[PDB]
Amino acid sequence: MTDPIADMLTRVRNANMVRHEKLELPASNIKKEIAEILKSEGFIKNVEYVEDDKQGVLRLFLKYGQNDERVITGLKRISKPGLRVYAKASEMPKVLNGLGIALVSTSEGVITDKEARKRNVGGEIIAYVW
Amino acid sequence: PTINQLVRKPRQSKIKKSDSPALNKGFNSKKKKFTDLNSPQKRGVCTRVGTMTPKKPNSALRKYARVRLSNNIEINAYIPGIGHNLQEHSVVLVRGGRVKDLPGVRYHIVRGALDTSGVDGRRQGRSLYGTKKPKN
Amino acid sequence: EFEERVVTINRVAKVVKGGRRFRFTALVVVGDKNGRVGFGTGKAQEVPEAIKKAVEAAKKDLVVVPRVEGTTPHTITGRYGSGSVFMKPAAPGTGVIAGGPVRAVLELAGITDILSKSLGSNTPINMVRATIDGLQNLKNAEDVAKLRGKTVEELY
Amino acid sequence: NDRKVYVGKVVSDKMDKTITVLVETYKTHKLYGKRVKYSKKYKTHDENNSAKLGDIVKIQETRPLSATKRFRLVEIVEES
RNA sequence: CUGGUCUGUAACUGACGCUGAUGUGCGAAAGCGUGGGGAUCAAACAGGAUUAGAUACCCUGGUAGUCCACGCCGUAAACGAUGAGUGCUAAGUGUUAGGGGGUGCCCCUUAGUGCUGCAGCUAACGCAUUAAGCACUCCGCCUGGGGAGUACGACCGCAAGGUUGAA
RNA sequence: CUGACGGAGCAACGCCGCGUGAGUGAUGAAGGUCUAUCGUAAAACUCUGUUAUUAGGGAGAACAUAUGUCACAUCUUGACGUACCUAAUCAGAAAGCCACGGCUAACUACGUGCCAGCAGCCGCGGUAAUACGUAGGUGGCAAGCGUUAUCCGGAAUUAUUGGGCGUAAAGCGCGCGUAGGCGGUUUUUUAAGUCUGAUGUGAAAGCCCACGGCUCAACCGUGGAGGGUCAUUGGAAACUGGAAAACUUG
RNA sequence: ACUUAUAGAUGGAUCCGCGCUGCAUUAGCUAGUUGGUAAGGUAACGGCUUACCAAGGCAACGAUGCAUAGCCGACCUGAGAGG
Repeated sequence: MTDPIADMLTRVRNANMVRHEKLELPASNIKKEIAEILKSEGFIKNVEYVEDDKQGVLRLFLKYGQNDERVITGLKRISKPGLRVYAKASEMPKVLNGLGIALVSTSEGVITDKEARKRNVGGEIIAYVW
Repeated sequence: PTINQLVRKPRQSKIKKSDSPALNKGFNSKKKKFTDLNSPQKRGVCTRVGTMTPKKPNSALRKYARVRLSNNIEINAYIPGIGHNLQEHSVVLVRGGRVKDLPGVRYHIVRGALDTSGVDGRRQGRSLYGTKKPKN
Repeated sequence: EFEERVVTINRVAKVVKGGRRFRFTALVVVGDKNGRVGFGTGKAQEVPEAIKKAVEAAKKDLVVVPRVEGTTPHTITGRYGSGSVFMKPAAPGTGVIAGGPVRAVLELAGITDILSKSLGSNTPINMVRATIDGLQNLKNAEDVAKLRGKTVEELY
Repeated sequence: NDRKVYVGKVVSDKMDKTITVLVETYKTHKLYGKRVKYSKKYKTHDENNSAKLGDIVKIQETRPLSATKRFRLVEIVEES
């Protein structure tokens, strides 16, 4: 339980393998950031925040689209305690030529892969969710 | 594939050994120990002629050469071609490595090469077992 | 018309209660120069019209390259077993790089402009699959945003 | 061009100020990239004071005025 | 005589830390330690017998051992050829002393096993609400074959012996 | 004084500056693998100076108390000091190519009856070597033929980018288990660091570039790319970081 | 055209730093290991010989031994890390 989000990350794609949703998951202050900034793009049925203390409970409720097909086709974290890879906000890579998105913490608040390119802010840029 | 113990403990490469280890070498007498050289060019001075019979894959007949290199060791050769140099005691230009189908021999002869010229029954080769001044 | 280039010409026999029976294993590439190619299981003992024997039954299985303008919009190194290929966008005059009969599913698609290499395998029974999966993971310029849930111009 | 605030901790000591301070830093190797932390030992000195059993301090790079020892600084954290 | 294991929630404390090369190490008959050492079978085989071909798997009997409370071990298909943190997309199911709701009547994992096997990956295969698949892990090995553990060898050590190491 | 630096037999060692044949030619013969092939082979006519008979050959460049009063200078700088050598210019040949099928790119065969023997991984002669002995050449070539062996992208057979676990060539005797790689939730006291940066902007011949002198190639140059936290330490506490606790059901 | 109070400078450098490779068939650690304390002196602090005393300084992290022993504009070269 040392990474409070770790498996939970790909549990999106390892829960919606056949587009399925029966998986309730635990919280963070970034499990108040992991599932809250891609609803910016209509990606979740509901994660509004975690409503408990002690980093509790949360319905994952992963929105699925109109072609029936994996909203999250595949997904990896490349940022875990035990894998610390820190880069700048300039050559943040091209996430499938920009087809994917990133949602991550920065060195000046909280941003996305829509901010690093136009704000020069960020630290351990995390993943490629698609 | 985990990187902690990777600077604690490293890995290897493959495992291969190069070609003709008792070749590319010139044996000392003053300081008695060999030279790791990989020289382009070299000589061959003769001790016998040599021939063994049992040949399966070809199943015709042809001999080879037993030429000793420097200062007391077994060094063995072969004459790949249709030319028989019924000779010995020569001073030549070495060819390094083995041609197909003879184990353990890695030492050969260039065409001409200061000892003889070659099997003079060739005129079309113009570039095989002795062939100089050939009309092209 | 399909440029009906012979893919691969292979021999097996079946050992029997007598003299074993040879055959010739083959197919044909069926190339619109738009991105798809299918195959016909012309299981027989004839070499030249196995090309035709695949032009017969090919159209059961052809799948689309969701073409971008002489290119592909996103980058791929997939494989459905072993044979893999790497694909990217590129400037529309680039020079063409390819391996086997995937000179008939890269040079016969709505791209032609890549840096495409076959990562690892490059055989008459892996180049196809390699490129087949490469093309099965694609998408047009207006549809990620819906299984996503926005408009696409909401990524940059 | 001034002189740094090198710091550290202490391990042991011998007769009449064979003093020392520990040295360490954040950095990595060029090959296989892990955040493994690392150290090397130094040579400061006092009358007898900066010494074992708790001397979290600072050190210097100056004229040693010393045998093969090198430092004159002690800028502390605390004691035990 | 003897612990834990814990099956139900957890009374106390308010992180009560994970692979674990320091150490210790310890682990199959035999090989090993007491003299007992025969209930006397089994090695050798005494011995017959053989199709053209037997000291033999065959055959009564036959000296370690076969009946062991004390020194230390370790090679085996430790063929278990499965290394251990985080959950997991149908759960039923065989059910386990013992049980969350309970009362020879229906049960769910806070649980446990073996699974037919959805679902999805791996590589042809198998795992599967009780996962080699996807995500954070360490001692690490592996990266075409021999020969090669033969020059030689360094250190443990009552013993099998190990445990090293270019060509 | 050079023996510091210079004047060079030049090794076809580097590769180039280009020169050794032309306007060519009706298919053109006396035909060399095959038995139409390289035959638009040939001849005998013409075209270039550029190799060769000579010639004058002066390419660079500024040297110097007394000359009159460190800016500095004349009555003071041709061994190679002959180059650019147009130069009329005859015809002053550019050795010879490999395997000789198909891949490494190649064309067919008499010799050859397993006697010699072909063969860059693949691979060939026992009575049609579309391999060999040899013979007129098409794929590359003309200062070039087969070989000599070194790391490069290729070798993705290092895995910093680009490493298997049951199975190639691979998983713990495990109760045990120091160092430490990793090492709960939330706020965190940190104000270091990353966000990145004001600054220092200290030169480069040339840099991520290009170009100008040069019969173009051997031999030189503007440097806008700041010289790579270098001469100042930072503001974002979202945290590996001087580190106060609380949560508890794990 | 002499000798001096004085200079800009020359190789350097008194020296600081990262420049500064491999051999685990080499950990119970060298007596100076820890560093203070000398008459001394090199354009140069000072275990640098000596000056005075206590080592566990080490400590299973490479103490130390230890084998080629120049580096750095060059060259073939990668897409790039550079190698």
